[PDB]
Amino acid sequence: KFEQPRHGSLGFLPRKRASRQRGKVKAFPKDDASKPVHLTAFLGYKAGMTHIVRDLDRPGSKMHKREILEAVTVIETPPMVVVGVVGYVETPRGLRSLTTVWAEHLSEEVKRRFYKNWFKSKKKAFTKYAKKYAESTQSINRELERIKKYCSVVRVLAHTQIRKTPLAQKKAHLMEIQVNGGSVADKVEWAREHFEKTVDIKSTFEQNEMIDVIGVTRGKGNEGTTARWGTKRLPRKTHRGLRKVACIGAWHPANVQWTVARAGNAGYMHRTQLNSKIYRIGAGDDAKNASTDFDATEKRITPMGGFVRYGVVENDFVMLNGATPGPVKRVLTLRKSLLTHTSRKALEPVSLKWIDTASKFGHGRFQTPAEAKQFLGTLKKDVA
Amino acid sequence: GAASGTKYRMTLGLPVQAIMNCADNSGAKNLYIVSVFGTGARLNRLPAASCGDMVLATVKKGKPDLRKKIMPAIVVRQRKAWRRKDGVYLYFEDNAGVIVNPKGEMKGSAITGPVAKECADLWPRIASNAGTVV
Amino acid sequence: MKVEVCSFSGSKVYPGAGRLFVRGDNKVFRFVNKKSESLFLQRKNPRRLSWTVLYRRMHKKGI
RNA sequence: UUCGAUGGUAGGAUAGAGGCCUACCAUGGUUUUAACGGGUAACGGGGAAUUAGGGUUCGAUUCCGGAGAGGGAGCCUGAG
RNA sequence: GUCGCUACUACCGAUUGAAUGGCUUAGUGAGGCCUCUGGAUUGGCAUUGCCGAG
RNA sequence: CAGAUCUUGGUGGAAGUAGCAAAUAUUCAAAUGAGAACUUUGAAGACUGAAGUGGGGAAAGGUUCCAUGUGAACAGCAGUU
RNA sequence: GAAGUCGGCAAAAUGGAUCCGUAACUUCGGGAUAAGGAUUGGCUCUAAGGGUUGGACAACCAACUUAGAACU
RNA sequence: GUAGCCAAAUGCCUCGUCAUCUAACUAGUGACGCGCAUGAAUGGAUUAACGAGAUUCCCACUGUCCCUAUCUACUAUCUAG
RNA sequence: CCAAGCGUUCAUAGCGACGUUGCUUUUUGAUUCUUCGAUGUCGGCUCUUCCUAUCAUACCGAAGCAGAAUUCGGUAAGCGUUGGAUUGUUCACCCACUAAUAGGGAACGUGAGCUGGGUUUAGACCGUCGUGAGACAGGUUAGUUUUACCCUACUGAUGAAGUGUCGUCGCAAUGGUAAUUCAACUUAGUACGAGAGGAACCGUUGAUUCAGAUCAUUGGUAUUUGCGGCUGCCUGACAAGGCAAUGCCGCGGAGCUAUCAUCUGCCGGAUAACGGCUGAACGCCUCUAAGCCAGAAUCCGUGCCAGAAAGCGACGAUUUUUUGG
RNA sequence: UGUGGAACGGGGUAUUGUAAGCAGUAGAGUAGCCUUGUUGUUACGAUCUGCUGAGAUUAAGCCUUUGUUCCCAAGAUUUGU
Repeated sequence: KFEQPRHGSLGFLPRKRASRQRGKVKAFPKDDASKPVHLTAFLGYKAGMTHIVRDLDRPGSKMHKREILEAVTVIETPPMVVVGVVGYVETPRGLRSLTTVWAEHLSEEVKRRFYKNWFKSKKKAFTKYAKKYAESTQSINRELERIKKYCSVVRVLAHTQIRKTPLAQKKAHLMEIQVNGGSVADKVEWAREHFEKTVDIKSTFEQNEMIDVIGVTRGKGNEGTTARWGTKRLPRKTHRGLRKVACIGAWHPANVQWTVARAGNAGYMHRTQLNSKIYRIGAGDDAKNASTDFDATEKRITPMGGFVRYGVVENDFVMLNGATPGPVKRVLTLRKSLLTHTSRKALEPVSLKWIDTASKFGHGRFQTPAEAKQFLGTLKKDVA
Repeated sequence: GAASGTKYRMTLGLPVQAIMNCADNSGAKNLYIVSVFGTGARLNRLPAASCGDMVLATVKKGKPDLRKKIMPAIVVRQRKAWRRKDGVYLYFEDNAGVIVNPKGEMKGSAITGPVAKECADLWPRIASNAGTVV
Repeated sequence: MKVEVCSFSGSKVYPGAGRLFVRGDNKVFRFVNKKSESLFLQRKNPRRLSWTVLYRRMHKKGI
């Protein structure tokens, strides 16, 4: 007796390590042939977290027309490079890839993806493909026409520009992004003109848009049932430990059931968090990335001393509200929402009033080096 | 329940068996929290209250007439810090409450010490007898 | 968007920084961090602690 | 009798004497002739009532003295 | 005298008894006074810092 | 003889598994040696802290005492000790 | 702040010394360190409490305590 | 069954009746006694002090708990034997 | 099931005797078929799953102005069913909250999971009985809770290739799945209603429980032995250090972590009860016989988690003038 | 052998709280020495003040670096339609 809800959710099983790291899109948004051709996904890198202050526009709320403080996550999103197109035909056994067409020239970043030791390799990855592309230019057109004639789903191959990111990893992340819009012919044509071309973050997503964040969570290693499933700690008198489940099963069935909490892996799992609102899409070529209409100080989106364990964000970035799966510097997937949003919270425009740029390496109290200079005056090493 | 509308979530700091001070001139010196109104069902979880809650309490030290009986009370101060919606963490120097009726009208007439803003908005009768707010 | 001043160290307090303590004598104190709050609870004197702006103002540090 | 209760020395403060206060030195001072404590439904006296004498009761109240301006505490002006 | 029966008084009285006023216990402590600083301004010195009131 | 929780002897799976975690703590260089984490020397860092991990005895043991050599068995790792 | 648990199990809290103060009950011996309070460092001083010894005294040598004060 | 004593470590009925504490106790204590089946050196009653005896309550205090979290050393792990 | 009846008045609104037909039994009892070369034995804690004989939540029907309240009534077990004083207890009774504090099974679920409060017969006291040793439709006190390193199950972690090799990007058969409830306000003083009174669809703002993440802020943690402070001893003194099994104290970045902090948590089809349409049978009527809609928190899907290690697809390069191909 | 890596150094960001040394009579005061001072020298003295927002640490899971010095142009195994 004394009923209580079960510990944990059976939908997130098995609690094993994810087989991937990038984070894949399990379902792209439903295609519409009326809206123009556009992308449905993007890749970025989690630079860190900060907090903002903004006026809450929500009639009927207690804090209506009053400032609120909210935590946000910054994801660096430099433009991605489209290097290929993949067509999928709708078979009675699912979606099947028919053929893949690549660009004539591929960068070193994307070419590193096909190798474990690129430096020791002979750098022969698309040499014959480029030769076929330059020989007479009929096979590429034939394959593109095949994708146009057949196939119902078109996905472009795009890779991140990790070179202009402070990450030590030189290998770029490659991903298939489904192309939604009118007609397969326009999708293939759009891919063809975008070969060896960069797609920016603001062309894919816009301000106040609700998106989904897909990524692998922070690794936690092995963990007991107390922290893996949130079970009750056993009394202090418990012999042979107290951080376990007292009863893991009953007689008949003479087996341990799959619904009983057990110790094991507790982290590094694939997740997709829904309904993340875009608070700001900032560019990498302006000095007012973190400046608002109520704070005219020319400052960029970077804490004092740089982002902790990440560096300096000099590219385009997003300011999704709340938290996102995965640790800092992990690659995250941004996907268009599969649902329709009509609530006040979803449709409320966001106008930031202040963005914190103080150091996250401690109890920072200065937003900018100029503010630190004015407050502290002259120091011993400062004057001499 | 049904004080002036809705109150934002606040950090609970006054569970059952907590003895807080009495911040009115009803004649009671402390309030011993017996139960908290609005508490749901959860195994082993002790009901707890924040500022502006509508706990039931008994008088442990005070007038014998006020002792040995249950009475509604509203929590006005708590030691545990809670976060406002504007990202401000605040707390008081003591845990204090005031004896009220089920409708929320204070049995006393004057409130000594500051009163939390959330309690003031929720219960207008408390705000009238209160002095400074926050 | 206002910026407060710490009641102990005198440092500028941006929103979402430190804590707020309201005393029984209806006085409001804003502490920039736990160090300032702990020293206040320990009854340390800001005019005595060398790193506080009140000490610097009293002693005319920096001219 | 500590954080001054008894006396001595010195000093400070007071308009002035003074354990009024301060530092030191001795343990002293009152008391069954009632010290100390408690109640007073106690401001005190000239005086009033009863009237053999002796006594008993009262005095908030036209005069004298004391304290007070809800309760203590502190101070300026001013000879006060 | 006993029990039976009625109104009333006082004591003890568990309830670790409560509450009004005084005597203390430890901390905190407004305000005036004295005292150390303190220096908006004035103040004899185009001229300068010195007595300073403050 | 197939049994008797049979007798004696030998040998298995468990298995290169449980385990070899009380008593704070070792490090550098040199010598010997085929071989050095355990031998010796020097240096450094520590502990027992006089009711001691010090110096002696009673009972008990019986050569374990000393010198010179050995490293087959033991010193649950090693060994030049 | 015991709401845990059969049960304050375990842990925490108290703790030395000096100065105040200490109830019911009692076999008058105790209870009692009842309970309940305050102080404690460093430095510089002050006062008092004892030994032999050169012509009312006396320059040493050889000594440890107690109490108090200022400053920090 | 006298003096005493009691739902007592002794009462089945029983969670006896009344009072007290708690917001609430079948607990505890204080009273009552047709006491199944208390009782006077098979000792009755009371008793200061004492008790690593048993029971109830209060203050201080605290991860016992709300509700768990963090840190250190030795294991568990891997390796050589 | 039958209906004598009660139900100002109507046999079944609803109760409903006497009988009768059944289901269950966690009440002990009955027998002795298994176990005495050995199945650890109550309660409590923890944890998972299953049933409906449904307490609440969802949608319906029955009467009466409405609004409450009743049949919980018809489907429905998807999702919840609490905190305390007491009982060792099962049960049961009180204090409150809550939408509700519903009932059971799983060797009367769960001791190589815990505890040992019950039993716990060794020590000891009492009551009754016995001459006695000793006995109990009894009370009380103190009394060792062993072992997994084996197989399987479960939780996590590697892993060979004949079907070319090594990589990149993928599909998804299958298995699992998740959200839940409440308050206030606008509807609205509106429908209704002689009167007082008084809803509902929807929408908005919040909140409870649960689930998955994260560390911007706040709190906690200290071997950052990072900085500073303190005691005893030691290095002749200062300085700088060491020991005191982490010497102690204050702060303390980074990390971890908190329903002590923050973020997020959909809609499509098919239905159950039930309500209708065209419509016969049974020349009419009637949801049903054929057929068509509507319709529950129901079922299955979208989405979410894993990815068959013997399911599959597309793409890339193929031991270099030595050798292999 | 490359927008290569490493070890240091610098800068930034953070933690603590003002380093050692010198000087000052600031210092509660205490003893000697002198022409005898409204700054008398000298000796001891918890502490205080100024150089000093100083000093120390700062990746070990912080950021940055056109600074300095080195290093890598190797070895072994497997794999064929």
